[PDB]
Formats: sequence, C-alpha cells, structure tokens
Amino acid sequence: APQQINDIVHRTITPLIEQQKIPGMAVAVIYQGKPYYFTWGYADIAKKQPVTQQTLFELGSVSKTFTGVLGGDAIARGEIKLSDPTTKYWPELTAKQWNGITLLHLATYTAGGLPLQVPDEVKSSSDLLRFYQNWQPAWAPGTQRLYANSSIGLFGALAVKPSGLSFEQAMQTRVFQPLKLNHTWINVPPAEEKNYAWGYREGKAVHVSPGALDAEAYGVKSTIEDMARWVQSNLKPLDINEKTLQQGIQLAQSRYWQTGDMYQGLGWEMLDWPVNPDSIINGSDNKIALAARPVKAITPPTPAVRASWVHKTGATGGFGSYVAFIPEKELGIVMLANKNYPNPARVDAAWQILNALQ
Ligand SMILES: *[B]([O])([O])C1=[C][C]=C(C([O])=O)[C]=[C]1
Repeated sequence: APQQINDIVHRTITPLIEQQKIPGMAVAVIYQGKPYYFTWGYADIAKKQPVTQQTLFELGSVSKTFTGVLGGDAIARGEIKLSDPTTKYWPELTAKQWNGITLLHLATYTAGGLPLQVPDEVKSSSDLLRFYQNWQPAWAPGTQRLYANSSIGLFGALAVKPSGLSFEQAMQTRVFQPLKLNHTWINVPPAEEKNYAWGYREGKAVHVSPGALDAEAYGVKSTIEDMARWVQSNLKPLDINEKTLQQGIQLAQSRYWQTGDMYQGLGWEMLDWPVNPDSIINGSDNKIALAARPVKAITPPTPAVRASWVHKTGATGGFGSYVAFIPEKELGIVMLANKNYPNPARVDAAWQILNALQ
C-alpha cells in the first residue's frame, strides 16, 4: 500500500488500540476505489489466533445498512412501498395506534417511540405480535426520531414478506451473493467457526446472543475483505449489474429526515461533506445517537448526495465496528474490533485517516 496510506493508518490506529485496549482489529481503507488492509492483535486471546483478513467480526448495528439496502431492493422490485401502512404486511396488527405508521417510519425510527431493544422475553412469533399490539406511541408518527432495533428490525421482517423468502434467504440471494460477499453471515457455519473472532467484554470472551429480530437489526458477521467490498458497492452503486440492488443502494442513501445536521437514510446516516469532525464525532456518542430527537421531514427525500459523509456505527457486547465513506472522493474506511469501545474514538480516528487522504 502507498506509504502515504500506510503511515496515516498506523499513526492513527496504533495509539487507538493502545488507549482503548483493543484485543484485535482489522482496518480497510478504500482509496481511489482500491482496498488496502491492515490487521492487529488477536481474534482469540486464549488460543492465540491472530486477526487476519479472513477473521469474522460481529457487525452489530452496521447490519442495519444491509437491512436498509435489502429493503431498498424490495422497493425497487415493486414488492413494497415506503408509503404503505405497516398493517398492509401484517394485518394481524390491529391495534389502532398503528394507524398512520408506515414502513418509512419503521425504517427510519420515526414510528413514535418504538423501543431500542425488543424485550428478552419476546421470542416466539406470537410474542412479537403481542409486543407490537401492546406498544404505546409516546409521539405521533413522523415527528420524533428514537434509534431502535424494534423499529428497523420490524421493517426488515415485513419488507421481505412479499418475496416469499425468509429474511436470511432474501439477504443471501439478493445482497450477499450478487456482491460476492462470500464470507458474510447471519449464521456462521461450522466450517467458518475457526475464523470467528471472540468478542471481549470486561476481559471475558463473548459472542452475540439470539434475539427476536436479531438478523434484521444486528446479527451480521463479516470479514474485513467483504466489508471493504460492501463499502465499494455503496460508494459506486452504478457498478452493480443487478438493477434492483443498485437502485436499492441508492434508496438507502436518500435523505428522508433531518435532525441537527444529520440525515436519516435506510440504515445509513449521512451528513453534508465537508463535515465538521466535532459534529460527527460528538454526534456519534451514544449520549446523542440514541436520544429522542425531533425530525424535519424531507419532502420529497433528497436522492443520494455524492458529497456526503455516509456512515454507521455498530456494536455488540463484545464488538465495536464502524463504516464511513465519501462517494464524491471514492474514499472509504472499515474498522472492526473485538471490543466495544467509545463511538467518538472510532469516528475521530476514521476522520483523521480520511481527511488526510482528501
Ligand atoms: B447497534 O450496534 O447500535 C445495537 C444497539 C443495541 C443493541 C441491543 O441493545 O441489543 C444491539 C445493537
């Protein structure tokens, strides 16, 4: 890799691993549409397995970007419309609070207060129905944004309903396969377990636990190589031959709502570039990213803006991931660590690296 890129990455990630005590990490910088890899530490401390470009990391909420794109693909295919009411795909959902709550609302966390987490007690299919039937909106739809798994997660499940495929099957056939993301999984097979890093929480090795809507909200695991590929596809959707997928990617980068200087897409969150570091850096901290905020509707949504900082943070008990790209500069970065460390530290490092490359 150009010594230029090598220097900036090393000078930035080395002190980060040191200060955040990250056991293992993999970084991918996409520069001029070409990827460059870097890896540090351990995937498995106990078994002394090093992190490699084949190591699988939990993407956590970065999985939401795949869901947003898969939903975008369904829209492109004419299977669903973001303007359709939620009940069109789940008629069993008869509670009157759902009146006026659309797929757009579920996809963008603006349904009216759906919670961040689906309760642990909610498992069966009838349990989820009851959960949603009983839920009480604190606000009218399309007024307030509250980041939530139960919101975009439901969107993912309903979105693949017409395809007749299971969420996982739809995701593989419609997104992973076409993009050649061959080491990206919702459920990692026995054969790949050897490459699955252990997450570390308070020094204990852990992996994400099963949950309702987990696949749709935070259950994807991937390698630094496949995530580099995921970035390139999102930086250049026109390079994709599958019409509906290409279109799906564009739809996920459209700006539907605005809060502060952030714009909500389907899974991805965007900001006008050049962006102010302190603004995306502090804007990422969970003190802001997860709070209740009023949103302004973008009527109609602004189609994907090439000059934007497109990104998403992701976390699980044991993992911390981050993805950010600038379509206009054919520039991007993927950071995958097996420790959940502060978001601001991720964004800060990401910005130092990309800003230094234009
Ligand atoms: B995501 O990585 O931000 C995310 C947020 C919350 C949860 C949860 O509480 O289970 C999973 C993933």
